[PDB]
Amino acid sequence: STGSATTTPIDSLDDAYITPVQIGTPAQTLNLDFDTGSSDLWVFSSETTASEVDGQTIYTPSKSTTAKLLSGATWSISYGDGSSSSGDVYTDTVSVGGLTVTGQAVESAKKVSSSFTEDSTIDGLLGLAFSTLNTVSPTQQKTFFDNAKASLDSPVFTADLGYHAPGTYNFGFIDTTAYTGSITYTAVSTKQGFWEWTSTGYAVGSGTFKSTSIDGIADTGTTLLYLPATVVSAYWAQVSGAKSSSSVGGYVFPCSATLPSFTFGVGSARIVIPGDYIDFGPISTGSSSCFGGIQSSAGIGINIFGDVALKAAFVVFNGATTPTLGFASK
Repeated sequence: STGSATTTPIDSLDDAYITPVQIGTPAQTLNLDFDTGSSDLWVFSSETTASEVDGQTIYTPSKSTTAKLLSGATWSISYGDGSSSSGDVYTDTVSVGGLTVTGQAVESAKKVSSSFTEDSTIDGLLGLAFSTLNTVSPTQQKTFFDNAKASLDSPVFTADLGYHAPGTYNFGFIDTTAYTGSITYTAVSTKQGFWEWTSTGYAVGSGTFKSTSIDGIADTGTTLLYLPATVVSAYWAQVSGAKSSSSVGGYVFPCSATLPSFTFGVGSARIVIPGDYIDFGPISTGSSSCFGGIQSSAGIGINIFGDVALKAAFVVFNGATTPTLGFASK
């Protein structure tokens, strides 16, 4: 089997991407944030505290003839941005782009933090990291990809995120028309539960490539590119007027600037992020100070290849017995 679904930016900045997902019988379609940095599929639901729902579409398990309460199971998750959610668990039929999994754990939110309530475009998350990170207790549950893997033509999914445009998540096949050149594969460590890999270095603009190992995660659920402070300083030093602002929470730059590109290494290959991808617009409406798309990881504990980086490539999440990542230009 295979699946193929279009993923669409939630706003004009590509702050996140939503992908339609069919849950239950008859289908209830929710727009979920596919997140290769976490491992829970959770949804706004008929059980979510009413004051914490503001425009989202909700899953109502009582209207699904295939929903079954997973007795005793609870979940609770906190994300790197400080947001959180928690609730109980059903199993139900879940389909993505024509690919169907029966008995998928669907985590029903009883509580969500303010940032989820405030984002009416995201109806939940669909985690695609390794199932060892799933938060369901007392019986940990498998991700949608883990459950579908055995049925897929090939044990892979791909992320092809667009810049200011829709893109695609494919399951079970590699669309050879979706990228240019060849795909370069690189080793993955699953020891932290992430799609964790080591980039071979970077360049700023037309500058020379610096060979240096940068361990980080491929995370479709993080908007920006978070790298060591040395790398980020070298980037922003090439932008007149750019500075790190403690009051804003990162590097800002004059909105009048033209940003240089940023290149990262995948083995001997190179992925180029155009400068425009690094512009996240005014810090507040009408401001001439703009927020940068490359930020320091120094306060995180891990480097994060988020959407800013991933949308410059066609990315293969290879879930073979020994997982690997593949990157191609496009």
